[PDB]
Amino acid sequence: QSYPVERSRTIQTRLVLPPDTNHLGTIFGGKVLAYIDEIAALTAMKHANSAVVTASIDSVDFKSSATVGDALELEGFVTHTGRTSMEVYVRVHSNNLLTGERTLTTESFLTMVAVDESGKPKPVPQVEPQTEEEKRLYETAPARKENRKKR
Amino acid sequence: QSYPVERSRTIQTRLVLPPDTNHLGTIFGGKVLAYIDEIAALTAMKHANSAVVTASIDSVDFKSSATVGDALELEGFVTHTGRTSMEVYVRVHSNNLLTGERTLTTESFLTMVAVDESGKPKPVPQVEPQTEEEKRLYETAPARKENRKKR
Amino acid sequence: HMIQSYPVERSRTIQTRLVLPPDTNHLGTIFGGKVLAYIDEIAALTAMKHANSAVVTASIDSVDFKSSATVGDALELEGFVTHTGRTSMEVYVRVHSNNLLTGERTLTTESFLTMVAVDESGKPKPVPQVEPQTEEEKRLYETAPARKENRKKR
Amino acid sequence: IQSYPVERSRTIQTRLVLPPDTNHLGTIFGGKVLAYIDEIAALTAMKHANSAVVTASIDSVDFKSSATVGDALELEGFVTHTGRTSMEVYVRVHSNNLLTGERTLTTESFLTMVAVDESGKPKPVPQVEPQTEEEKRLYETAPARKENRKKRAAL
Amino acid sequence: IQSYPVERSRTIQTRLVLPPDTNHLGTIFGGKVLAYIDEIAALTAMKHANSAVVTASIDSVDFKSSATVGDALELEGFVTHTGRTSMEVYVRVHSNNLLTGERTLTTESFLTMVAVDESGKPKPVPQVEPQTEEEKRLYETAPARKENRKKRAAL
Amino acid sequence: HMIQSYPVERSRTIQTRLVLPPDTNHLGTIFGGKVLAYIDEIAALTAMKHANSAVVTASIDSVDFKSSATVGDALELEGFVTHTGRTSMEVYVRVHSNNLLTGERTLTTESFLTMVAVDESGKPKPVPQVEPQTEEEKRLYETAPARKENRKKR
Ligand SMILES: CC(C)(COP(=O)(O)OP(=O)(O)OC[C@H]1O[C@@H](n2cnc3c(N)ncnc32)[C@H](O)[C@@H]1OP(=O)(O)O)[C@@H](O)C(=O)NCCC(=O)NCCS
Ligand SMILES: CC(C)(COP(=O)(O)OP(=O)(O)OC[C@H]1O[C@@H](n2cnc3c(N)ncnc32)[C@H](O)[C@@H]1OP(=O)(O)O)[C@@H](O)C(=O)NCCC(=O)NCCS
Ligand SMILES: CC(C)(COP(=O)(O)OP(=O)(O)OC[C@H]1O[C@@H](n2cnc3c(N)ncnc32)[C@H](O)[C@@H]1OP(=O)(O)O)[C@@H](O)C(=O)NCCC(=O)NCCS
Ligand SMILES: CC(C)(COP(=O)(O)OP(=O)(O)OC[C@H]1O[C@@H](n2cnc3c(N)ncnc32)[C@H](O)[C@@H]1OP(=O)(O)O)[C@@H](O)C(=O)NCCC(=O)NCCS
Repeated sequence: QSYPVERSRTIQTRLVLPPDTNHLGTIFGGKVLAYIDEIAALTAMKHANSAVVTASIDSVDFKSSATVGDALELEGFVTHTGRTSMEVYVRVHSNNLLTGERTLTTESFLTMVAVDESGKPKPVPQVEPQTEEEKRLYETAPARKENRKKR
Repeated sequence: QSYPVERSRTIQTRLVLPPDTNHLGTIFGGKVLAYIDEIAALTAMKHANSAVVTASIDSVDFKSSATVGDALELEGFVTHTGRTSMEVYVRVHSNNLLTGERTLTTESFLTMVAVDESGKPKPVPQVEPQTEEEKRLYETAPARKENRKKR
Repeated sequence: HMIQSYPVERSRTIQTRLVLPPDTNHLGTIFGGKVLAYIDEIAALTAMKHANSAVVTASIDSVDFKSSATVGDALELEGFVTHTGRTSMEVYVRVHSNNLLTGERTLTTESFLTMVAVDESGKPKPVPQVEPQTEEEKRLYETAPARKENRKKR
Repeated sequence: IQSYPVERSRTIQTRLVLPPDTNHLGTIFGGKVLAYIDEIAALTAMKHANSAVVTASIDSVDFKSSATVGDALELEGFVTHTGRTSMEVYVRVHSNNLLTGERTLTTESFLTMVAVDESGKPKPVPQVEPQTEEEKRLYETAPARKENRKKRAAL
Repeated sequence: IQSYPVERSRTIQTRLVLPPDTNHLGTIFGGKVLAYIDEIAALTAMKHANSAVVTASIDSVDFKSSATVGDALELEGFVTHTGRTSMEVYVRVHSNNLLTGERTLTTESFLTMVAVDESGKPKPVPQVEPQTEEEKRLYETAPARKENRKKRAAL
Repeated sequence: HMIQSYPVERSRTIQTRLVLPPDTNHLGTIFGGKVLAYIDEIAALTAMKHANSAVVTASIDSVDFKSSATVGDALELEGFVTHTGRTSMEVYVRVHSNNLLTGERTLTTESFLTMVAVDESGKPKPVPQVEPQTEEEKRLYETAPARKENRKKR
C-alpha cells in the first residue's frame, strides 16, 4: 500500500496580517512555525487518512522576513515513511504582491506520526516518489532519520 | 496590458479548528465568508499588484457544512475586469481527510477594486482567459455586472 | 410542537465593536471578510434566540459595501428575524460605522441571511413563527416572500 | 459647561460564549467577562467624550451567576456621572440561555474612564444629563462612590 | 485540615503588549489587563486546589500606570488565604519597558476563586501556609477583606 | 556603545498558560505548531529584555516533542539568554506540561533559538554581552560555542 507524493501535496497562501507581526510589522518566527506545522499536519493527514501528531521538527533557518501584508506561500509533501511515521518537507516563500518580489523564507523537515482514535501510532502507507526532487529527498531521508536518532 | 488568469490563481487549504466552529463543531458561515474574502483579496492583489478593497460579494449558498478538523479548500481566480475592478470567482470544498469524502461547500463571485496608496481606485490590467471554464466565466461576466448594477 | 408565534423583539440583537488592526488591510481599511464574519455572527445570535436551537447559515444574499470603516471606528450591527419558513429564518442585518472622534456615522451595508435551526444531529428542525410588530418589521415581513422566491430560483 | 444626555453614550454589546472562553466544565472565565465589560465601557466613554480614553479603575465585580457555552452575554453601558476629565461608567451584564430563553443578571460594575488628548494627557469631558429615574439615582449617588475611590487608593 | 505552602500555588506569566491590545494611542486596554489577571488567578487557584475553579469576584482594580506596545507585562499570583471552598488570590502586575528596562507597578488586586467538582458544585479546598513576611501579613489581613466582600454584596 | 555585560537574570522569562481548544487537534492533543509558537514567543520576550531592541528569529534548532499536553493542562515555559555574539543571542527554552488536576508534570521539550537584535530599519544591531551566574547558566554558556559551530555549518 503506497501513494504518490502528489496525492498528499498541499499548498497554502496566507496574507500576513498585523496580529501575525511584531510592532515593526515583521512576521513572528513563531507564526511561521505554526503555519509550517499546520501544512505538515494537513499533508500527513492526507497521506495517512488519519489524525497525526508532530513528533519533531528539524532546525529551521529563516533566510528572509515577511512583512504585513505580503503573501506567505507554503508547500508541503511527504518525502519518506516509516512504519507509523512520515517525513514531511515544507518550503515557505514570502511574496510581496505590490512589487512582485518573491523570496525563499525557509525549508525544513518534520516528522509526523499517524495515530488512531485512541492516540496509538497507526501504520501508514508508503510514499512513491515521482519527480527527481522527490526521488532525491526519498533517497536521502534514511540519513536524516539517523541524525534524528543520534540527536 | 493583460495577464492570464493563471498568474493570479490562488489556492488555500485550511484545517478547520475548534475556534472556527460552533458548539456542535460545524464551521461558522462567517468564517467561511472571511476565508473567501481573504483568497479573493490575495487573488486580486496578485493580478493588480496593488492594495485592494472588497466592493461587494454576490449571494453565497452553503451547499454543505464542514466540521472540525476537515480541511477547507479554496481556489480563487480573476474572471473579468473593469477599469479599476476585478471579478473574482471563489470555489470552496470541504475535505474529510480521515474518510476521503470531499464535497462542494460553495461558489461565489466578488468584486474587488484596486486602490493606490491614498485609497483612490487604480487601473488594473486586463485578464486573458485560457481554459474553457475561464472563457465561459469571462463571456458571462458582463451580465453578472449588469445584475449588480440593477441591485 | 408550539402554536404561538414569537415577536421579532424576542431575538433582535445589537452589537458594537471597535475596529482593530487584525480587522484591517495595510492601509487601515477594514476587510470585507471581517464585516461579513460579524454579519454572520449577529445573524447566528439572532436566530439562536428565536429558535432556541443550534443553527447553521444556509445562505447570505448579495452584500454591497457602501463605505469602509477605519481602524479605530466603531462598527454597529443590528439583526432581527424578518420572516420564517418551516425550519428557516430570514435575518436582516444592518451595519454602520461610527467615527467616535468626529461623530460621523455612515451606513456600511445591509444584508439578508437565511439561518436554519438544527437538531443535535445537524438535521433541520422546525422553528417558531415570527410576529412582526413595528411598522418596519411589518414591511420586511410583507416583502420577505418575494425575496424567498429569488432564493428558490438560484 | 457642555452637557449631553446619558443616552448619547449608551452602548449595547452581545457576545456568543464559545469553548475557548470557558473552563473545562463550560463555565465562562471571569476574565472574559471583565474584558467585555471594559470594552463596552471604553466605547461608552468614547461616545460621551469624543476622545480616546483609558481605564483608570474598575470597582469590585461580584459574579451573581455564570454563563456557559452557546449562551449569549448581553452587556449595556452608560455614563452616569463625570468629573473634570473622568467619567463614571455603569455596566450591566446578563446571560441569555440559548435553550430556554431565560435572562439572568451576571454582574454589574462601575468603572472610571479618563478622556485623553493625542499626547495621552487627561482632557476635559462634558457633563452628563440623567433622564430616567435610574439615571438620576445613579447620578445622585456618584459623588459618594467617587469619595470611596479616593479613600481606597490613599496611603 | 490539609494545608500547603503559598509557594505551591505561586504562578508567573509574561505577555507581550501588541497593537490589538491597545487604544489608538498605544496604551493597553484595561480589559486586557483584567483578562490576564483572572487567567493567572485561575491557574494559581487550580494549582492550590487541584480542581476546576470559577471566579466568584474581583475586588477593585486601580491602574497606577499604563503599558504600551512592545512592552511586556509581568504578572504574579498566589493564594493568600482560604475559606471552605474559596481562595483569596493576590495578583501583582508590572510593565517592563522594552527600550529602557524600567519596571513599573501597573496594578495589584485580590480575587475570590471557588473550587468546583465535576458537576460545578463548590468543593472543599486545603488551607494555605504563609511563609514570607509579606504572605503572613496578607494572611493576617484576609479575614477583614472577606468581611468587606460580605458587606458590599449585602442588601 | 556599552562595555558592561548584563546578567542572564535580567532577561530570564517565565510563562504559564492553560491549554485551550484552539491549540488542540480533534483528539484534544496540543498542536506542535502551538508549542512552537509559544517557544518563539518566550524567546522573543527574553531577547527583547536582554537587548532592549526589536528582535527577529534567525533560527530554531531541532525540536523533539517528548510528550504532548492535553486541553486543560498548563503549559509552563522558561527562557533565558545563554550566550551572545555581536548581534545575535542564543536563547534556551524549556517547556513542561502540568496536569493541574492530578499534579503530574512532564517535560515537553527543550530548544535553542537564535535571536538577532534589529534597528528600526530591520538591520542587525549589536547586543550586550551576557554574564552567566548560576552553575546551570555557566554550563550552557560553556557549551554554546560548539552549538554555534553546527549552525555555522548548516
Ligand atoms: C538572520 C538575519 C537577521 C541575518 O542577517 P544578515 O543581513 O545576514 O546579517 P549578519 O550576517 O551580520 O547576521 C546577523 C547575525 O545573525 C546570525 N545568523 C544569521 N543567520 C543565522 C542562522 N540561520 N542561525 C543562527 N544565526 C544566524 C549571524 O551569524 C550574525 O551573528 P553575529 O552578529 O553574532 O555575528 C537575516 O537573514 C534575516 O532577517 N532573516 C530573517 C529573520 C526573520 O525575519 N525571522 C522571522 C520569521 S521569517
Ligand atoms: C442549507 C441546508 C441546511 C439545507 O438542508 P436540507 O437537508 O436540504 O433540508 P431542507 O431542504 O428541508 O432545507 C432546510 C431549509 O433550508 C432552506 N434552504 C436550503 N438551502 C437554502 C439556501 N441556499 N438559501 C435559503 N434557504 C435555503 C430550505 O428552503 C428549507 O427551508 P424551510 O424548512 O423553511 O422550508 C443544508 O444544505 C446545509 O447543512 N448546508 C450547509 C449549511 C452550513 O453548514 N453552513 C455553514 C458554513 S459551510
Ligand atoms: C488614571 C490616570 C490617567 C490619572 O492621570 P493623572 O496624570 O494622575 O492626572 P489626574 O490626577 O488629573 O487624573 C485624571 C482623572 O482621573 C481620576 N483618577 C485617577 N486615578 C483614578 C482611579 N484609580 N480611580 C478613579 N479615578 C481616578 C482623577 O480623579 C481625575 O479625575 P477628574 O479629572 O475628574 O477630577 C493615570 O494614573 C493612568 O494613566 N493610569 C493608567 C491608565 C491605563 O493605562 N489603564 C489601562 C491599563 S494599564
Ligand atoms: C460564586 C458562586 C460559586 C457561589 O456559590 P454558591 O452556590 O452560592 O455556594 P456558597 O455560598 O457555598 O459559595 C462558595 C464560596 O464562594 C464564596 N462567595 C460567593 N460569592 C462571593 C463573592 N461575590 N465574593 C467573594 N466570595 C464569594 C462564599 O463565601 C463561599 O465561601 P466559603 O466556601 O469559603 O465559605 C456562585 O454564585 C457562582 O457560580 N457565581 C458565578 C461564578 C462564575 O461563573 N464566574 C465566572 C464569570 S460569569
